[PDB]
Amino acid sequence: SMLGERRRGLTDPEMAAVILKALPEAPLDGNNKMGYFVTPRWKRLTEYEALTVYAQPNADWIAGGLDWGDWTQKFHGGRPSWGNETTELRTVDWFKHRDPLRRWHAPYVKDKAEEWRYTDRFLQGYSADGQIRAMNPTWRDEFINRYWGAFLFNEYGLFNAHSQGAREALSDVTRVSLAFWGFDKIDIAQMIQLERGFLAKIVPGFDESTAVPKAEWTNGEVYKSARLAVEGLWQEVFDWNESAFSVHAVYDALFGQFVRREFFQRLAPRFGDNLTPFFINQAQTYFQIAKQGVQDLYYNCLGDDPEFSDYNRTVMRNWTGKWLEPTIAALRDFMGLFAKLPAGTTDKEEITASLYRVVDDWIEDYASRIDFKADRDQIVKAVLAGLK
Amino acid sequence: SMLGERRRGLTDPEMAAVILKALPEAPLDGNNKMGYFVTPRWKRLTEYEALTVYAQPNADWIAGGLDWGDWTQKFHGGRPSWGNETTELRTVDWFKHRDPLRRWHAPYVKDKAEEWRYTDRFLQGYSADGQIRAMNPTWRDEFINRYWGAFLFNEYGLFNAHSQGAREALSDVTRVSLAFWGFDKIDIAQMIQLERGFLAKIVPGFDESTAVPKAEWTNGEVYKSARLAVEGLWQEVFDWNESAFSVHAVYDALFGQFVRREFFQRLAPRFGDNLTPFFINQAQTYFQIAKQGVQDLYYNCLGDDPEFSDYNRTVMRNWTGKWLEPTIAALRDFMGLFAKLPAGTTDKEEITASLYRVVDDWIEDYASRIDFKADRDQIVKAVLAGLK
Amino acid sequence: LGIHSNDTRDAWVNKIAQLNTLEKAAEMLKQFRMDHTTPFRNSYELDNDYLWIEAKLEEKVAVLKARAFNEVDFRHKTAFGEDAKSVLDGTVAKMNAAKDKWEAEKIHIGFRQAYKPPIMPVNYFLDGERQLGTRLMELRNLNYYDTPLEELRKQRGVRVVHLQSP
Amino acid sequence: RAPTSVNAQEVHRWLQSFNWDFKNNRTKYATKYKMANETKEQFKLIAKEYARMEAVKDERQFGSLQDALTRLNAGVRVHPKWNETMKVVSNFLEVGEYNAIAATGMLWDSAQAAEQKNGYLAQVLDEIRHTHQCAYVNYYFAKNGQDPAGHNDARRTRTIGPLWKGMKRVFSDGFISGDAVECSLNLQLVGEACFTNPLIVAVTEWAAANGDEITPTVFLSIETDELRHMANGYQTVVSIANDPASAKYLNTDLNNAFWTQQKYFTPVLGMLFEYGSKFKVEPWVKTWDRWVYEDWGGIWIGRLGKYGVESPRSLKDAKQDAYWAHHDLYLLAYALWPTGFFRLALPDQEEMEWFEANYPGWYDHYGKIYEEWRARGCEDPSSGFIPLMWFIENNHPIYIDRVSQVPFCPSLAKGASTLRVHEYNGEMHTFSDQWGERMWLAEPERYECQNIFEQYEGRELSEVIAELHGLRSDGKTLIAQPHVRGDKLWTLDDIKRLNCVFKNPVKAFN
Amino acid sequence: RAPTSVNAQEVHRWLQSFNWDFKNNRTKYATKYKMANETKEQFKLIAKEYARMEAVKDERQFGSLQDALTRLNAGVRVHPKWNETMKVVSNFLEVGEYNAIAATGMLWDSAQAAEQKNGYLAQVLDEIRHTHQCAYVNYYFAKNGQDPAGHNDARRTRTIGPLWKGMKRVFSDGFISGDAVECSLNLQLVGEACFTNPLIVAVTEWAAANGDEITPTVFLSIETDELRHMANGYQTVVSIANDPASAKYLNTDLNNAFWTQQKYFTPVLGMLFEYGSKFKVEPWVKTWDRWVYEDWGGIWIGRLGKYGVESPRSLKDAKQDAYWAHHDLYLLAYALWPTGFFRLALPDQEEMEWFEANYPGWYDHYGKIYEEWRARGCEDPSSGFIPLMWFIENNHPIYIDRVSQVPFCPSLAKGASTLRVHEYNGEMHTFSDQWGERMWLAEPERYECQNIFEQYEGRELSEVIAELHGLRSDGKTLIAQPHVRGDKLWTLDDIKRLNCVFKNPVKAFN
Ligand SMILES: Oc1ccc(Br)cc1
Ligand SMILES: Oc1ccc(Br)cc1
Ligand SMILES: [Fe+3]
Ligand SMILES: [Fe+3]
Ligand SMILES: [Fe+3]
Ligand SMILES: [Fe+3]
Repeated sequence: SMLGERRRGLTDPEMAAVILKALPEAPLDGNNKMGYFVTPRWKRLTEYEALTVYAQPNADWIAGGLDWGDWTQKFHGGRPSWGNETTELRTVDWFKHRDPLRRWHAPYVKDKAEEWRYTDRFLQGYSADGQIRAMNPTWRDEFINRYWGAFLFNEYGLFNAHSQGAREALSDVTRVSLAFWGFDKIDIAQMIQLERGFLAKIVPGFDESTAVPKAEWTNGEVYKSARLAVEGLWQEVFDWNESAFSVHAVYDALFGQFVRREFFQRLAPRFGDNLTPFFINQAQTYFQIAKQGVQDLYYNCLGDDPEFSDYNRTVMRNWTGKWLEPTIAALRDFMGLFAKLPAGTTDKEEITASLYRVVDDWIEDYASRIDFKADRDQIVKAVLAGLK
Repeated sequence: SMLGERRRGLTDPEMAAVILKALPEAPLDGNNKMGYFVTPRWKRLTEYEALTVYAQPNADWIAGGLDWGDWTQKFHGGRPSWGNETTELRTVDWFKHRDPLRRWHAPYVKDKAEEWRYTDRFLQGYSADGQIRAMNPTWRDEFINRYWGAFLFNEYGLFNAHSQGAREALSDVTRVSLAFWGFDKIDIAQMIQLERGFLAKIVPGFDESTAVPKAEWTNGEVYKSARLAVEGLWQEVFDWNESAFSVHAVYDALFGQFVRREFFQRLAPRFGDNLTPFFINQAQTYFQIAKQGVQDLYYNCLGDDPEFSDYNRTVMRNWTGKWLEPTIAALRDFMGLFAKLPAGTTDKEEITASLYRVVDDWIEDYASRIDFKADRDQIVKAVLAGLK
Repeated sequence: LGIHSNDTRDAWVNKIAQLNTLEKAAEMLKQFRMDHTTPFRNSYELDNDYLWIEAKLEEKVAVLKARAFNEVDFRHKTAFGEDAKSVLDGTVAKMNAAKDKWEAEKIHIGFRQAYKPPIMPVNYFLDGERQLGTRLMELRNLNYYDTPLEELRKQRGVRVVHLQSP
Repeated sequence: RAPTSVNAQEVHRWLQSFNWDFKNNRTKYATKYKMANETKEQFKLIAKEYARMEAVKDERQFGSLQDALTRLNAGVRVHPKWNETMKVVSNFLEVGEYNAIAATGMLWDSAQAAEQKNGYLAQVLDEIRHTHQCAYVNYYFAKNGQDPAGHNDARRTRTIGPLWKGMKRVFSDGFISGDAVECSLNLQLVGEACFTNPLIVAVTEWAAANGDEITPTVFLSIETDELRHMANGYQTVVSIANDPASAKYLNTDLNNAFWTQQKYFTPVLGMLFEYGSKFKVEPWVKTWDRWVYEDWGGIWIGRLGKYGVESPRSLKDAKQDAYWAHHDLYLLAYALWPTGFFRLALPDQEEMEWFEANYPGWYDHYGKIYEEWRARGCEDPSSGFIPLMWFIENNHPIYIDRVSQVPFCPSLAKGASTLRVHEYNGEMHTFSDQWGERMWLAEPERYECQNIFEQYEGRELSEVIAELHGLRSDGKTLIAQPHVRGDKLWTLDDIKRLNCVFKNPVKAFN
Repeated sequence: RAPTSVNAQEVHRWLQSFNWDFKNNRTKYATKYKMANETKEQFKLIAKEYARMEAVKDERQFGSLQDALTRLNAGVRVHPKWNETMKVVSNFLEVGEYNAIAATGMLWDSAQAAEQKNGYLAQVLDEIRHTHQCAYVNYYFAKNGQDPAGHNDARRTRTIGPLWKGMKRVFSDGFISGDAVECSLNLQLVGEACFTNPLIVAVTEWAAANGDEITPTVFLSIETDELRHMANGYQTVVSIANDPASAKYLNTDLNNAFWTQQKYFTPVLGMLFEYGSKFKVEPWVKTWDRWVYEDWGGIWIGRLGKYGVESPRSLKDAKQDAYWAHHDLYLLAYALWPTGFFRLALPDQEEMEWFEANYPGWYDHYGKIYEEWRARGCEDPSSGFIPLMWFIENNHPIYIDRVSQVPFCPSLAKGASTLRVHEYNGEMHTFSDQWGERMWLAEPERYECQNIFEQYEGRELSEVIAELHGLRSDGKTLIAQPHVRGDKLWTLDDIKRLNCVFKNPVKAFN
């Protein structure tokens, strides 16, 4: 029927009359602010905090918890649902963390959705504008379809590296950020593939298969070292914090930033390739997005913890060193790629200037925060020892 | 009060029951499709068509109109609110046009908004990633600031060229497309200024004032003929179709495409500039979107009109010849910019090949559609004379 | 003076404050877990606070072990000096050798009471946890319902105090 | 190396410099005014930011329409009379929005200062937005409402009736035909400022009171855009104040604009409000007095006095002719009900009381007329009676103002009872007031609109309705009805029985 | 140069090949099963497309909430009982959605196939969206409702009451602690397939009945994401169906999963529906039978029969204990009202008639008790009577199942009355059924959850409330109440004056 058969309390005369009669003259409490008991990180409490902080049911025996008592059901053996036992780091409150971008699910998928929609429009514009014509065939078929492509498994690996954290994080605010950090990473891996899939439609013989880029990753020598570092961060570390830290405040900051920025973002143009850059632009926007969160958790919160400041820095300094070497190594093996570049593409003066950038930025944004005194010259020197 | 003073017919028991009592048992007509009488361009009528076609109250004496009678109030002298007399082109129905992207207002601002928010996200990541560091200082201060900066006036002039069509277009579908082609042009001009404004923030000493770019536009040589063409298209053309057609199917299709794609986008990369290409990607996406609309209106509807095909092609050919000369002059003077670049940037062969790309695309996408006989080597030869 | 803040809790905070030796603290933790955690605790006298106490002890042990160990040790050596990888691989052996769920059960619970971080490093701990737990489950979920409740109660060794079923 | 970006205002600071000088840089439209070369705009916007703030409004609007409102079946739970009102209100407004697109395009061309061009530009896009929003209301009511007919095809069925003609005057041709400034007065300084802005809010009130939550969702969104349009109309006055010609022409153009807008909206809006609703909000008379006199004639106009602006000289008459105008018109609207694209209803007992209470003497005049038509069976298909017949029998001819297009019956109207009939170069012309008459006498060539009687002369009523598709999807039942009930709907054949033939009332004059 | 692009499916085609082999490439969590490394996922999604489809939904949802619903004052025109009910439904479900995040994370870590990981990942993000959605419901009712207390601080005030403990068991710990596959069955194979999915639609039904249009706007949006979680649970079974351990362990973890979930939801949900509303939608017994038996136990489980899955052996036992469970539970919930974070109401006359009509024998048991308590003044603050006193006076101990945390009263219950009490190593343990007892016997270390009587033992009632912030803004009035009217609200003082001290009921056996 036109009116339907289901009567609704908001519009049905009979039912609404009864409801309206039961209503009090005024709200039974003037405090209409949900999450009012939360300690604001900024001026006034934000929607982000209200909808997120304390969603995790931790009891007081987990720094910050507001509940009490043990869990109702545990693992065979007695292992707690969540416990202080899943990470070396200690804190006065696990709910202190705050994503500087204040990202809860809605704003997050809104931003990524815009990017997805624009991306589409862009590819349709690129293909129609024939901008492919000014693209170097070698770079296209060898450096983008093999070396760039293979790099996707690097990101994919860093992605999976977040699985344990997604399960073990000790707070909502930290769990949401971790989830987003890993989700952006797989996004990049899928974007690296998206391009190869695009090129496949505009370039007659281009093969989209991952066979070639995968082999370069699995058995190649350019990334070999890098892959070993990934496998370690992903499947050898059982500490959610160590994994997040080492991956974002060490590996990806050094190796990742170089490979993406100081290599393809700086050379793809030189071969008449504005396409690939369209995507690295996203990966770098994402990277910089994740970095603000990584900084707020490990430094503002943990590193400067009013009770375990020194303890945490010690552990993070320890972790820094632990993975700084495999990172250096990962780089060294990568340097062997420049040799495959046509003569004149670039020289050692540049490669040195770029490396020092990645390293200096690394020291400026991460190292100095935990007092991990590092030698810029030695590092560059060490990696540089990988050139032809 | 908690419930408010105003009573609403949808929720107020007494008022709603009065409403419900007067309701018929079912709809008084089963045809619930607004615009059902509109001839669909595609399989099924689109929301874009339903909400747009026939919004313009044209009488039958303006091809395709459904109303009858003269206008209620005309201009002193007798000029009609809208009339056939405002353009040389003729057709069997001014409402046949269809924006292939089916853009009505909501979809239009939705996409532009996504582009806006992502742009802001991109810049913040660009500055935070410190990519400006590797950009050639000369390209930055000379070519982006002055020359790319001067081009904003070109795009701005083209935006303004649409002002009369916004007022005179003989149908809603044409008016909406024209308005959007025009709006996208001022947006680009503003994005050019936004980049200059952005550079002023992350580059000490960079002056965002428009004084220099403007002086380059009003008194320089590089853009002299371009300015003369824009001034004419905008202010010496009173025919809304000659304006739109000549701007998009002639001037911007040749000069615009060359400057944006064959100069700035092609060369920016060689100077470590990924910033300008970001905005040019937007400009080119907009250009390709506009082209689809320009082709439907002038080629699919007017150029192929069942009754006025020959006539319309004769006129558009006339217009192509009229504006092709000033457009070649604009390209010719622009060739002067190549001499100003650092030695070894590009050579005569590259310049020529890039001109042929722009001229060849124009032939295929525009000239050939109305049987205009274009000699590609003759166009290129005339332009090359501008090389110092 | 109750749920989150009470006399007994304050008493233990002052008792951990007097701990200034990785050895002494690592010991008090081990002994604390034996006295008040898991179904095999020595008594339930601190049942409402042991979870909070145990953590306040882990913190003291964690801080010390950090200022007492070195890069390599903090990552591979327990607070007792033992070699992490050693124990892990050893305990897994006993487990894979366990005769039945009753044996497996004790080894797993026991493993936790002794090696729960800050004692053993987190990385090895949770790795065993995935291995130990896997075996414990396999033995337990095998023919889960065959044993009647009357008998099961006997196997568990519980003292039945009351039963009613209409 | 800190995260940085750039906003609209930062780019807008230099937008005024975008325009440059050259001999032919001038407006392409005729005008007596010269808009100041350095005029500025109130809102520092750029295309990107404009798009964003509008998109955000659209999300909420369509969000509410597609979800909650649809789930509440809000498209149906509206009073029948109001479902009909919105067919006219929404589609008629749609054209004002639409012509405002062209109107502001013309202003953006008139403006020489980049900032004043950009202000108008922003309205050009808002007007397209508003056209699509109005279309959407008709679109939504057609898809989910109790009677889609009319809502689904107003863009062509509107052409059958006489009320549409007047609408195209004040909200179509009045917005784009004439001196750009004159068009600006009709649209902004008078149209929006005096009628539409207060109108939009008023409609949401009347709508809400009659169960319509669709119109408020859309119209409240439209209203948030009107801040910029008020600034446009205001800067138009400022950009010409320092021009010698402004002192000579401004007040004359303003007066004509005022009368134009008022002449049509006074009777039509009030008619739609009081006769197109079940639940009343406020008597049109007090609503009008506040809008026209207080809020506009005093507050709004007073502010612009410094620029040479004065109070409209025809204001006195506008007020004098206001009180009964809308009642005068509904008599004609119902009498000619077969020429609409909506269903009308006779006032019910409860309503007649309301009318008498708020307009003493309403019963002795209109009340009795409606009661008689009811007795004649104006509501029943078998009666063979149509109100128009009553006007013929009682020698009460209905004329059409050559200028405003507003239908009027001088011998029966309680408002203006004036009539002026002239012959000029072989054609007869009928006027209803001294202002419209002056307009035609001085500007004959601007007002040649042929009226329905002129175009329908000698035509049988059913033939015209059929030719212009004034029928429902069954191909026989008329879209328009003399009552709003669910049964006994007149068909095309019920009108052909009648055998009514149109005649030009002015042909009687010798 | 034709316009070209690439869609999700085209990129997903190569997703599976994203993961590569190597030594330590295995899950980090204890499990008895071996998930296939060739397992595929149903939906070929990539991060970007996922975000788009979810964003489109948010737009609708939030648009309705911020616009039309707010303008309609939808946050207020809801029945008092339902406003209270949503405090529990939304916040309780919130924690379920929240632990689901960790669960699917653990699941994502379990899968070895790239596609299986990707599927779980999509849920990881969904659960995050659901956590925030449920949070938004309480956020909205707090901001615009008739009573914010509870809606505004449930994340901490829920810790006072006993009903929350059971929720954590089925929607927190049950979701993440134990064999990954066991957690999956609790979450997707049972919880979501048997309860949540049907539940969320049901909730929106009861909400609309009681004037709540907010919850439908949000929950129906959550519902659109369920088809994807259904697929994950189904695929979890598929990925281990070939493994030998499956035929040896699956059915056991499943039955345990079934009993765990139904044990809580059977009584709790029915209670929330029938006792937390004014207008009823359908008798809970009819609903339960349909959900549990037909849909799940029949159609859903039936399709998994080809993979070794069989009907939970504890099924017939569940239906037996079900009939009166929710009725039995509300008695305890109301008797312990001061420990909640919401206001409870006693059945009115219409409701008592409804209850008896659908549950013959209801009045003689529950009906009489409520009328007895009310006559004694359980609603009036000056009576000095809290129903828990009535239980003590008539020696009707209330115990907490050591496993499910569900409160039960063997001596008064009309449903299950079995009670098993054991002592082991100095601690007493109370059990309400044979299944839960076995779980504890075999896995003593998995269930050591302290109950409210143990933690609150010796403490005076008002001390606990105040300590845990069970107060409203004025620092005096209780959040919890024994009636839903606006006057005569109980204060901390009204509770202190009674001098109620908690006792551990198990000690009576010493
Ligand atoms: O409901 C109505 C529709 C149109 C007119 Br005219 C009047 C009232
Ligand atoms: O409205 C209600 C709120 C909580 C419970 Br428990 C029951 C009913
Ligand atoms: Fe408007
Ligand atoms: Fe406007
Ligand atoms: Fe969910
Ligand atoms: Fe789910």
